[PDB]
Amino acid sequence: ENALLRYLLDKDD
Amino acid sequence: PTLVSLLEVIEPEVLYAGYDSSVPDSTWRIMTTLNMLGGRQMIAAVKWAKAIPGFRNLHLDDQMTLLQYSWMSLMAFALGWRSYRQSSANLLCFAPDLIINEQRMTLPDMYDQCKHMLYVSSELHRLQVSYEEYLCMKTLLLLSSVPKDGLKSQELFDEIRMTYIKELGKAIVKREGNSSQNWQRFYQLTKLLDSMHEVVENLLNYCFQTFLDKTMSIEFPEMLAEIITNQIPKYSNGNIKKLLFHQ
Ligand SMILES: COc1ccc([C@@H](Oc2ccc3c(cnn3-c3ccc(F)cc3)c2)[C@H](C)NC(=O)C2CC2)cn1
Repeated sequence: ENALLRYLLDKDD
Repeated sequence: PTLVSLLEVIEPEVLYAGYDSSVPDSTWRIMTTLNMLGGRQMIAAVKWAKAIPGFRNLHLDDQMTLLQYSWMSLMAFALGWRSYRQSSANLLCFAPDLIINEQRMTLPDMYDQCKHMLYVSSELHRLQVSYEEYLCMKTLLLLSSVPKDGLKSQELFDEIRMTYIKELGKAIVKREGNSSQNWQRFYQLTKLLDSMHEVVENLLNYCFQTFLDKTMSIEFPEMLAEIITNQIPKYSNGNIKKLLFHQ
């Protein structure tokens, strides 16, 4: 649903 | 290392708007540029939130939920601070290459939205808010709303929120005032935190309208488009529990 936000939270910075 | 210094070190970098000053001004141009910049501010807000001690311990769903509710509270407050540090103003320092001045405020429909942002910088100025107090307050704004049924990690959230409420208290004691004024300042600062809910509600009225009315040709980036798409139904179904310090 909220693809971009989930990606940004799940990925390593 | 103190909890406040950990919030200080993760302060996001100043982003530029990419606004070509040689071409004349217009409301549509400025509003479009600010939406595009807003998406980049929000992408940096995810990176910011993830580095806040305790935030990454909440359920992934709660992390998404908190950023989705607070997005406008975080951006209005951070802008208010940035504009207050470049005061006496009367100006909104969105980016170093795009400052909304008195002449830019005269542009059609510009003031109506800018005035809610100007209220924030005017309040931080009136109350002479410090850097430490500001940092504590901005983190508390990320934790200012929850869903109607609550969060998956509600107990842990309430524990994290209480921790940052106490952090704000430490920044108030540092101003070297007697306990009567220490109670007064906390009452004053948490009243500004409570009043952010209204600032956001006022800003979101025009923001939701520009997003939904496709005939206005006002573009939003994927990041902002995604937040608005998620938030509109939640405000419609009353799925929001706004936390208040004063009743
Ligand atoms: C004309 O007045 C406005 C007011 C708000 C907005 C957008 O919201 C922001 C808020 C803050 C923003 C940005 C970009 N940058 N900063 C920022 C800058 C510095 C800082 F420290 C923090 C944030 C975007 C909003 C999504 N769109 C609307 O409301 C549209 C209907 C107009 C655009 N124009």
